[PDB]
Amino acid sequence: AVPFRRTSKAKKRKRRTHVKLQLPGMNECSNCGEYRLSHHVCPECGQYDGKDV
Amino acid sequence: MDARDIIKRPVVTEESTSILDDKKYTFEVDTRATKTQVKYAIEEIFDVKVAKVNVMNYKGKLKRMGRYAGYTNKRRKAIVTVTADSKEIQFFE
Amino acid sequence: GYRKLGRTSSQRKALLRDLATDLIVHERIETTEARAKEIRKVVEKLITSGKKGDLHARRQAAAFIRHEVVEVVQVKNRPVYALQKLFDDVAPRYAERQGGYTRILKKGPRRGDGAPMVIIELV
Amino acid sequence: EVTSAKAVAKTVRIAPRKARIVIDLIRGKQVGEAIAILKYTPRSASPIIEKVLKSAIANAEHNYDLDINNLVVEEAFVDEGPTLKRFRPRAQGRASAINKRTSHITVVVSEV
Amino acid sequence: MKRTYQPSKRKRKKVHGFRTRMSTKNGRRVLASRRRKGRKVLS
RNA sequence: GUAUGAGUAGCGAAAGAAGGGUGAGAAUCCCUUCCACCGAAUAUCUAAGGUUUCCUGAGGAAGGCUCGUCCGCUCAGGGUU
RNA sequence: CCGAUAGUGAACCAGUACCGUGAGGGAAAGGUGAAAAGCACCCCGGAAGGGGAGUGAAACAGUUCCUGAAACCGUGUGCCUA
Ligand SMILES: [Mg+2]
Ligand SMILES: [Mg+2]
Ligand SMILES: [Mg+2]
Ligand SMILES: [Mg+2]
Ligand SMILES: [Mg+2]
Ligand SMILES: [Mg+2]
Ligand SMILES: [Mg+2]
Ligand SMILES: [Mg+2]
Ligand SMILES: [Mg+2]
Ligand SMILES: [Mg+2]
Ligand SMILES: [Mg+2]
Ligand SMILES: [Mg+2]
Ligand SMILES: [Mg+2]
Ligand SMILES: [Mg+2]
Ligand SMILES: [Mg+2]
Ligand SMILES: [Mg+2]
Ligand SMILES: [Mg+2]
Ligand SMILES: [Mg+2]
Ligand SMILES: [Mg+2]
Ligand SMILES: [Mg+2]
Ligand SMILES: [Mg+2]
Ligand SMILES: [Mg+2]
Ligand SMILES: [Mg+2]
Ligand SMILES: [Mg+2]
Ligand SMILES: [Mg+2]
Ligand SMILES: [Zn+2]
Repeated sequence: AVPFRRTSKAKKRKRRTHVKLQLPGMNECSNCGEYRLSHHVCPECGQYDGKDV
Repeated sequence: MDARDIIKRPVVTEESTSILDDKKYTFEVDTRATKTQVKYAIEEIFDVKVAKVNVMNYKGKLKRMGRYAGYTNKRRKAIVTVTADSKEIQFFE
Repeated sequence: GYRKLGRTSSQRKALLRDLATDLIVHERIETTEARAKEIRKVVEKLITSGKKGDLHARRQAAAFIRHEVVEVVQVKNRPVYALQKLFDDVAPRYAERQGGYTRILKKGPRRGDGAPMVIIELV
Repeated sequence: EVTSAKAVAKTVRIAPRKARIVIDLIRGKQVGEAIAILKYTPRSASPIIEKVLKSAIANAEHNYDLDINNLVVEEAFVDEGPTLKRFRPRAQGRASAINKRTSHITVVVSEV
Repeated sequence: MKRTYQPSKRKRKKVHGFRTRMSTKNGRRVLASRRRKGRKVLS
């Protein structure tokens, strides 16, 4: 329950190859003209489905 | 000792200014002075007629100005009430 | 299989009663995702009970609504309570509509803990 | 000349390993898309990197007279800074070290 | 569970105080040693 | 002085919810309503001990096992008859 | 004879901070520039912090500030690699 040998740099980076985080799923609101999350209410023009809320 | 030695200076704050209207005057006195000595110091300096005297002992506050620690001077506050028929001490002109 | 919301059986029922009553009064509240998805069903069943309009239905609903004042009207000051609003205002609005008295709109993560917040309203 | 501009935020209280996971998303992208990416990534390092990026764009437009619409992010990296050493009292009368780390954030924008 | 140090002003002054030190040959030796080392507080 | 273990263990008994406000920024600060807990105490006094931690106005570097517009924290003035 | 791990424990508000009921034990910490001439003013930000402009011989000397090695942490690329 304790490391026998210390971890090199190569093995550390090899393990960390999968610790990234993904890109957001966004596109551009037709009314706003700038980016927003799909299936979400855009915060600039305050509209969803072409209707203000 | 001398009357002007056991009376140091007036206290000018919001509380003292508030109570000046009630013929009460707040002063700063020596740390070795009893209230009788205070009553005789005043009335001899200001030529009034004192009714009662209350005294208060304050400790020093721990201050600091960077790596340096110390205490402010210990005080002794006194409140002197003159009688109804006496005059009034001016304080601020 | 409904949904446990990180809290025990008695605590969960108390939470559902609070959110259901808050939605009747204000008609537009902002909560998390699962919490709104759960209060949706209870609010809609409660509105159906109001649609029935009976005295028995009124007692059934009163066994769930929290007893709090919506607002005071000058009839003489006489407050109106949540059950009165449910059976006099909210229920007649959807007399011609069968189901689906609520909608859910997504907002985005909360700052403090990244919780996905939504806004749920009764229209 | 001077086709690029940069901005640096020095000694920001954020561990470098937690900022070098957000700053890898915006490397080599348009500034508009990079701002949008930082806006919708729910990490704690997004506002800081976004502020640095907007400052870099602002002083690229003001000092060097470039176009906002024609900019890309060339370089972006996080460098270490001084650490504050604190302790946490463990069981049986002994303490363990705690490292409050800081970082330096740099972003460089330029014409395409 | 109670610990070894239970503070009290009077006990401290009666056991480790200055007059207690000055009332004995060996207490005076302690005071002289502390003066020699140049310590800020005696007793 | 800086690494590996590693973004891993842990974050120290407990019921919260919504609506307004402030603010560059709010699960965490203020206000309202509902709910819940202790009640021979988790209530009210007073000794020992501590020694300004008390109040007002400002502040968010560090401290607070998160956040903080807040604080028993920082600054400046007061307060014990 | 030493030259900041050396030389007194102490080149710096040192028998101080801190530890202990007490006797007692007992540290760490030097250097901007010849001269503050210590960055007017503009821009991003709440601020911190930056990019220009200016002083300077030098700002890659900017209030632990002469020189700035190694461990350690990164960005780019020539050759190799499932
Ligand atoms: Mg008295
Ligand atoms: Mg005193
Ligand atoms: Mg003094
Ligand atoms: Mg029960
Ligand atoms: Mg031990
Ligand atoms: Mg212990
Ligand atoms: Mg493991
Ligand atoms: Mg695990
Ligand atoms: Mg806790
Ligand atoms: Mg709110
Ligand atoms: Mg009970
Ligand atoms: Mg207070
Ligand atoms: Mg914090
Ligand atoms: Mg305070
Ligand atoms: Mg040297
Ligand atoms: Mg030495
Ligand atoms: Mg002591
Ligand atoms: Mg010099
Ligand atoms: Mg500035
Ligand atoms: Mg500058
Ligand atoms: Mg310059
Ligand atoms: Mg020049
Ligand atoms: Mg020189
Ligand atoms: Mg240097
Ligand atoms: Mg090197
Ligand atoms: Zn839109």
